[PDB]
Amino acid sequence: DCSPGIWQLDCTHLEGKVILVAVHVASGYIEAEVIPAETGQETAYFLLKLAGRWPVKTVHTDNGSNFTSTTVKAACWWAGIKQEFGIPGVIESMNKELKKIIGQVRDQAEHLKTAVQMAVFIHNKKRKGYSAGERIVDIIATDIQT
Amino acid sequence: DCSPGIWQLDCTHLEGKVILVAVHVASGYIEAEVIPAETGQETAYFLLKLAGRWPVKTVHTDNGSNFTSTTVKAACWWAGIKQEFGIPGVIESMNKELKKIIGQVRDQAEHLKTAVQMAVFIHNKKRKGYSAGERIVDIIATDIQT
Ligand SMILES: Cc1nc2ccccc2c(-c2ccc3c4c(ccnc24)CCO3)c1[C@H](OC(C)(C)C)C(=O)O
Ligand SMILES: Cc1nc2ccccc2c(-c2ccc3c4c(ccnc24)CCO3)c1[C@H](OC(C)(C)C)C(=O)O
Repeated sequence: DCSPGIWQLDCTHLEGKVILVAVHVASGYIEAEVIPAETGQETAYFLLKLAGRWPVKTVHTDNGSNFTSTTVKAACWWAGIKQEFGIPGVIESMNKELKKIIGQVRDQAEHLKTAVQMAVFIHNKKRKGYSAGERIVDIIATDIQT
Repeated sequence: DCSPGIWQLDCTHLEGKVILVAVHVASGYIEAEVIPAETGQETAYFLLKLAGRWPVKTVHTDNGSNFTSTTVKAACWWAGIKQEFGIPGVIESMNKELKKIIGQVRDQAEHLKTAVQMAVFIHNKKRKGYSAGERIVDIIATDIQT
């Protein structure tokens, strides 16, 4: 999607832990956190953080049941977020890409969470020809003036 | 400072917990996390996250001993961050402002960390006449083209 307020949120499992990954659909920019286990409360907390940093309008997921909890609904209500009911998705390979980079760097760090943030850094800085990190700020900045 | 790669990191204490606050000096934009206690490892981890998201060149603090740990030095080395040896600071009132907003919203949430992220959201979205959230993306976007 071209729309700059659209994010996708999904969890992946690795080493008995959970990685919550948010992808800015228009740019391919990622933010991630390692959490103990998938819970509504953790998703809610993550969304509050994301919304305070970026202009989040709509969120999508590959697992709709992710957003059924009261806590998630509360966070979306307060921050003014809707569920995205478009996207009938390059975000699959985006997540597998991340899991690849994590694999490449994993032995360099003790903790998974360290490897994850290393992988997010690599992903967001990598040039394509701008990086995801540059594309997100450009898209959002532009949209402010539009 | 006008320089867009400059951040200030400090911890504040509230309810027996620690709030790590990063301020983008040029814009006044904030990111924050609640941690159990001040440790080098938590500061290091926080820096890795910050660096993966923004083009962080130099970091300053009001407590220099914050950055003596091996873990912090490792994170700064890997992410290519230097200590800022300028700034001989509106960032004091910036932190007290945040603690004020937290006070205003605190009773609305069970957890301190929820109130903190609520306060970060409010701070970053508030118009001055742009918000901190808009100023950071503008400053960074502009600097990409310069
Ligand atoms: C524990 C809880 N339990 C809950 C139980 C039911 C519904 C919401 C929560 C909420 C809640 C969720 C999202 C919000 C809230 C806000 C104010 C108060 N509570 C919440 C504004 C920002 O978004 C919460 C909050 O905790 C988490 C964010 C970790 C889930 C809270 O600290 O009150
Ligand atoms: C536990 C530790 N213990 C340490 C002890 C001494 C020095 C560094 C650490 C480091 C370390 C710190 C920063 C880094 C690292 C990198 C690779 C490997 N280790 C680290 C690249 C990114 O920045 C770390 C890392 O853990 C924290 C980030 C929670 C401190 C790690 O998981 O290896």
